[PDB]
Amino acid sequence: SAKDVKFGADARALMLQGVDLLADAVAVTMGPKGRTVIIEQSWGSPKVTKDGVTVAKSIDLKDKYKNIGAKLVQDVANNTNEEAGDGTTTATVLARSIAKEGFEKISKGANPVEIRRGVMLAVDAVIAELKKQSKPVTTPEEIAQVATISANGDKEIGNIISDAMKKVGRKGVITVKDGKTLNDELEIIEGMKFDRGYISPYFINTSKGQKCEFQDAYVLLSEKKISSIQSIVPALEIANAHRKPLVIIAEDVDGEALSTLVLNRLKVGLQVVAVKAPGFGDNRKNQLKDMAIATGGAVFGEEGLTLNLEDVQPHDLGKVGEVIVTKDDAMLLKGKGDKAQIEKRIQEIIEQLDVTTSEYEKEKLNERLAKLSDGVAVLKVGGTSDVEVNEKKDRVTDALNATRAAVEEGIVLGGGCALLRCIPALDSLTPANEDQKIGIEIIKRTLKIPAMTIAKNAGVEGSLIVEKIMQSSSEVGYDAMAGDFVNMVEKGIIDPTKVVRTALLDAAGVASLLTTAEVVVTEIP
Amino acid sequence: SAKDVKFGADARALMLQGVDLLADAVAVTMGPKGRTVIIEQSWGSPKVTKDGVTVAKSIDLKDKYKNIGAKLVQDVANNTNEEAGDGTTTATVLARSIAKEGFEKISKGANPVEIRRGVMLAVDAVIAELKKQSKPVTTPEEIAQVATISANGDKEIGNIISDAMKKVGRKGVITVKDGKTLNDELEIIEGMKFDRGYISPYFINTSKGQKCEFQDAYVLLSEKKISSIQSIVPALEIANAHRKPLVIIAEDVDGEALSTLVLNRLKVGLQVVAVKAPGFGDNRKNQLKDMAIATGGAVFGEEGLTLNLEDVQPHDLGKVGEVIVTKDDAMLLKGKGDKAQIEKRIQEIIEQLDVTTSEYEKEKLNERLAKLSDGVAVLKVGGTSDVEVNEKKDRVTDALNATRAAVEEGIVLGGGCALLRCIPALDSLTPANEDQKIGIEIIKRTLKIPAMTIAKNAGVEGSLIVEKIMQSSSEVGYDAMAGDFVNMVEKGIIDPTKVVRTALLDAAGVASLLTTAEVVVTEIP
Amino acid sequence: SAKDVKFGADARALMLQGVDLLADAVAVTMGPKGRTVIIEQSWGSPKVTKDGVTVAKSIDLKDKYKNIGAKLVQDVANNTNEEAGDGTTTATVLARSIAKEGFEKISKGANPVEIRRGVMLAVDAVIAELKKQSKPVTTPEEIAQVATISANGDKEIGNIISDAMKKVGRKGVITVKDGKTLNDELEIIEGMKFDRGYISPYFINTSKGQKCEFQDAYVLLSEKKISSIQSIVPALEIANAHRKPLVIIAEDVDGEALSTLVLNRLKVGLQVVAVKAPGFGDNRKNQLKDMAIATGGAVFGEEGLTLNLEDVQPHDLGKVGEVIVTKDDAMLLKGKGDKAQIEKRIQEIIEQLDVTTSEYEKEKLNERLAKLSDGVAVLKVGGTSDVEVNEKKDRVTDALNATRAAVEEGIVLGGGCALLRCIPALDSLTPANEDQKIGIEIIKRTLKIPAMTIAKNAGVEGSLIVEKIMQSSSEVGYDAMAGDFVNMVEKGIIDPTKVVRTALLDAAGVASLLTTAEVVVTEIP
Repeated sequence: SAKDVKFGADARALMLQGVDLLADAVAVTMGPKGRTVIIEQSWGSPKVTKDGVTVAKSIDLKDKYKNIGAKLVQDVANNTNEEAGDGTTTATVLARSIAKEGFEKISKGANPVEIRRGVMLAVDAVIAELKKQSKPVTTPEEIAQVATISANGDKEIGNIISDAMKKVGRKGVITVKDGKTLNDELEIIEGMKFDRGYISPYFINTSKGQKCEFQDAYVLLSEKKISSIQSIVPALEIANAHRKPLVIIAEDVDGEALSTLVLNRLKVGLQVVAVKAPGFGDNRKNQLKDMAIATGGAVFGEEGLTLNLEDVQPHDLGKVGEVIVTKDDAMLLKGKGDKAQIEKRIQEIIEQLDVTTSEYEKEKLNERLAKLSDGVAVLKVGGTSDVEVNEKKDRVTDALNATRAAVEEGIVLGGGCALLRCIPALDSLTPANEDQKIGIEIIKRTLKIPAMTIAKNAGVEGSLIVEKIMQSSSEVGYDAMAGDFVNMVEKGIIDPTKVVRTALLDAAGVASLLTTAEVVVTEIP
Repeated sequence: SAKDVKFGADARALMLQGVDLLADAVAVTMGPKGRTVIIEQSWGSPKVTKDGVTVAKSIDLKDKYKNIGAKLVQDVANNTNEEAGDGTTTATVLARSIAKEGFEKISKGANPVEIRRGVMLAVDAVIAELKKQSKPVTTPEEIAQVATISANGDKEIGNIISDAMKKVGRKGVITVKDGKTLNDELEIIEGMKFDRGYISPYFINTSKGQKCEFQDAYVLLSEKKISSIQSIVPALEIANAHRKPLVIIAEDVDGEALSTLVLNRLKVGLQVVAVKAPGFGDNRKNQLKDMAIATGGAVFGEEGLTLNLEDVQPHDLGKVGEVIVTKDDAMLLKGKGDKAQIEKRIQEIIEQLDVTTSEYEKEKLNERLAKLSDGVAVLKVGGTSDVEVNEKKDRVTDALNATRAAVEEGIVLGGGCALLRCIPALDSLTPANEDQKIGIEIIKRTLKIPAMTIAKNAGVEGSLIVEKIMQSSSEVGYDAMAGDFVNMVEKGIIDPTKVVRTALLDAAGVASLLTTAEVVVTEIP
Repeated sequence: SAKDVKFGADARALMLQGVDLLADAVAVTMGPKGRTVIIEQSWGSPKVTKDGVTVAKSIDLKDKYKNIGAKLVQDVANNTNEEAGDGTTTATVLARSIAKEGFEKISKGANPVEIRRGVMLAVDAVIAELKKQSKPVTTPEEIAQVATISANGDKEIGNIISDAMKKVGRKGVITVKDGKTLNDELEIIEGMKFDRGYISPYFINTSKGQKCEFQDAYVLLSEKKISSIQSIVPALEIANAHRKPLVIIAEDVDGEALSTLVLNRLKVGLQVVAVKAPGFGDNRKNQLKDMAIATGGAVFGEEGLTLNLEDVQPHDLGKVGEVIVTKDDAMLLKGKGDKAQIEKRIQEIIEQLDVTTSEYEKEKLNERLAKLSDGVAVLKVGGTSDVEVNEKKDRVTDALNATRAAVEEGIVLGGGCALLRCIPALDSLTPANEDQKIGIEIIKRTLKIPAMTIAKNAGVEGSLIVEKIMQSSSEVGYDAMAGDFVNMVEKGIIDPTKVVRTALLDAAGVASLLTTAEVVVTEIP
């Protein structure tokens, strides 16, 4: 198709006008004093939301250059940083600020490459200082405190979260379930969670949950790749005859088999899902064998054992309690099989760990062992009514994700004051040229933007607030909920340092991309 | 359809405005300091690329004359020069420069034919000087050094590349495969590669690979041409019975048979590919016999032996380990058959080489022998994860192609300084008329364009850099990565001379075409 | 449909504006220094061509009057003169020049019919002088020289061409074939070529060849016309049983039978073609009998012998080696049957020639005898690679056609100098009125136009070149390849007189038509 091509600033400026709107659409929905946005629904009543991620995912500009600039910011900000609600908003606002400053300085006649180098130097120095000043959370008391803080002060949520972390471990797997009671409880069961999400984006069992859900599902495991490979119908024979659903784990599925399964799920909606293998090579084979033993099945590789997908049998396949599949993550719960076989496999893994000496091999064997010997914690969140347990479950999931992010890398002052404590680290850096100095100045100016934005959302003048925070000590910041200079860490206004670091990294990357792009090609309307 | 016809400069000028955009779309993306280009995608997020070939293949102008000028540059530049990423970019930029200078000189009253004569004289002189100054690479340590240089300084990639080129030979066949391990390894197997690509451009099996992939496939060989010839269904009978795929090799396939196969591939996607024959006449018959012996099959020519496509049998056809098909190239790996038969065929080829005396016949028998006695090297590139092994495989393929191009025609200073050393050769040339002198001047001016463009991408002023390189010695050039005048050859900034020569040839050809065209006819909108 | 009608010059001028473009599109592609034309292909890369016939066949104007003028020139120029590449270009350029001069003189108040009479008188005088000036080609040395000259100095092509001509005859039948070897060879086989082309324009077996090709095909012959006559399916029964193709020769095929065969050709593409009978009446019957005896079949006329198309049998029809069908020409090779029957028929034809005395009857019997007693020469052109043998075959065909045209009517100076030697013959002609004198002047001015055009393509000033040629002797002209006044006949710059005469005749005819037309009626848009 015919294309229109724009060079130099005449393109970048256009792209900039496409991000400002997005920034202005999301900059207002950050901080505890976040305002509201009215999303228009073509079919029903307008939605009222105060979530940055939803607002960012909602808008879509009209002009091609503005649209591609907005999409460039959206994709990276939402995908790379998605754990926390402010994680994406901070990324978008910071990226807009850095891009605007860089474009304004470039228009004077500075070198874009040296400006980008100075920006990256300043960002690296800021991140180093942030890693230095990030205090860790490593005690059950501290874990409980951070869980309560991240749960808006709910004591029981923090208590059960800390209990789960203590029972399973910081490296353990925790999920939530409907309690069907008046008091949330904790359970530990046999589980198998790996980091391979669904292969079919259209494969979503639960429309509301953004997730795939099945229970008491049989499982087929084959080392060989089953992409575009037919004759899976024999499995579907018992999948329909026996009411239980089925999960197929392969190297990959694509082509004929994927098209047939996706069409049957779209039209008929049969209950068979498929995903990829967790490991690599011999590690993948061993992990598949471990999973088959944990489920009572067997790997259907043609090598060695004589077993293929051509014929299936009820006791040949494995039995698991329930299968959950989502983005980047999938899990099986309450597997079956011979428990003596489980003990033998665990002892074999233990002896392999003993005999092995390589660090990588020891780590892989440790992961394979801890997948089975350790269990999965399910948080049966309960309450009087379903519409109440749903909100409680959402709050529990939010608190659990926030506390896991906090324990992974530590905590820092919340409310946008985390970055305001890294400005002093910019004096140490020395620039080779003037353009790198200008990049340092740009990052120094943009470090204070989230605090100004939170203050503006709260209504107080941003400049006075940031000046007071900078001139004061390094322990107190500004609380917008109470609107005063308070001791953040004791008052319970903190954020995980992983979120802040990832937001700064994403903003720096996208700003560099938008300030170094030279040619934009867009399809003609 | 109604046509609009433009004569003289009023057409050429239009055509010129077509190429300038293309040049400006690719001139930025050359050099180690290459900027980025944002390709609009109608379905997803915009693509960010710094590859010259992709950017050139992306754009498509709207006006008919500009579009056809851009397509004229695109087709030749991409097709004739495709080995290296900078080859096509250099071709396009040089072609634009020469065409612009030629049009400007022609507009003042010069003779286009006597201008093109001078341009071609200067280009031939420059290429002669380049061939003179091209230092060769013919030692294993030199091959290792050039492989490491072309792999951005990766020592192990260079080591394994040199090991392959030593265990198979400089003129041998090397491919890459997934290692499924933590260390890249080398293997030598029985192979059969010939220079006939796929007959069906819509026969791309692996969508991501731009290639046709099959494993453990039977093979049918027939001397007679099987275009528009039905009754290939009997082969499809066992192709459906035995899940193995099948490859047909004929004189050509076209008409009814091609249409049936292409519709079955588009809709049903059966695993039967077809390709042409490698040889010619007696050579074709002997090569088909050699391939059948290497696979255990037989040529299905009706002459002599009584065998046709009407009836097939499982042991009548040959068996090969894997079939790889791509553009201009195809190969079969791990063939089968009687090894004593292979020995007898090799001995008969040796005796034919002994008895024969003609140079062409001796060369043909040498090629036929080396296609069987020698093996194919597969580089099992491995790593921790699928993405890591994919990126490593891409890097290995890039390094292998670059080092093969280097060994084929030597190496020369990279960074666009290769052509800057050929300007002195333009003093020897003497023009018969003034127009040939003006052509000499045009080529002299355009020789310094790639270096100026690389400097401009790096940000430094082009004129100062090229003047410094011209006035300095003949051993040092400009490094954009470090941004200083350094000794290129030991610093590891080199390019194969084949790429530079092909780029100059293509640019000269397309520039002559665009500066000598008189009538342009384009369909009415 | 509603029609717009234009009278007088207001129409002719419009038509003229539609031929100038065509002339300007083809005038640049003539002479050895022919420039290039960029045809726009709606589906792929633009085509670069330097063929006058292709450019003329490409363009198509938009305005109705201009379009019909261009089509008027195109149809006559291409259809009546298509043997040589310059044969059509010279026709179009000369026709445009004569039409323009005639219209300009008519606008002043001249009488169109007397102007046309003067133009025709001048053209006839020029053609008579040209036929006087022609040098015959009637010796094998001259045949070899002209074959080498027409093959751009290729010695082996000329040698094999002369061998074919002197082995078969001056008016013998020669075709080309793929040699499948490194050396072109000559073969003589039994053949039957007649001057009846394919009946169905859509019937084109070889898409690339502009020809119909079949091998080892049976043949049906019937004296009675088989237009719109069904029950030809009995022949198709064995045409499907035996994979051999089939050719029908009848009086004509039209209506139901033609429609059925053509729809099966586009849809199913069965290998049965049909053509018209060669002769007329008694001659047609005798020629069909000769063809049947040469193929072993029989004519299916119901008179006398009892045989019809209702039932067919394998030995009832004739067997021939291969059937070639093209425009205006069809031919069979390697017929079968009783060789003693062939001898008896030849002796019967000899005795009929002996007894007969009429000149026309003797000529017809001589043609019928020489069809069978003489053979057909096939030139197996060969080479290393298919893309090489294709170009070699094209060059061989071009040289063969050029040398046959040269031997048919002699040769004359090439490079457009042939017509410049006929200007002196215009002094002998005396016009009755002033308008015929003006027509003489018009033809005198237009005789020099091809020389001006060739010089302009070469870039040298046309007027100086033509003045030098006119003032010099009658043996030397201007060579554009070397750009100097050289002795054409020895240097090898000649063209057949047939091409020049036909081009002049066609140009005169079309110019008279475009300068005498009074009313133009064109459908409303």
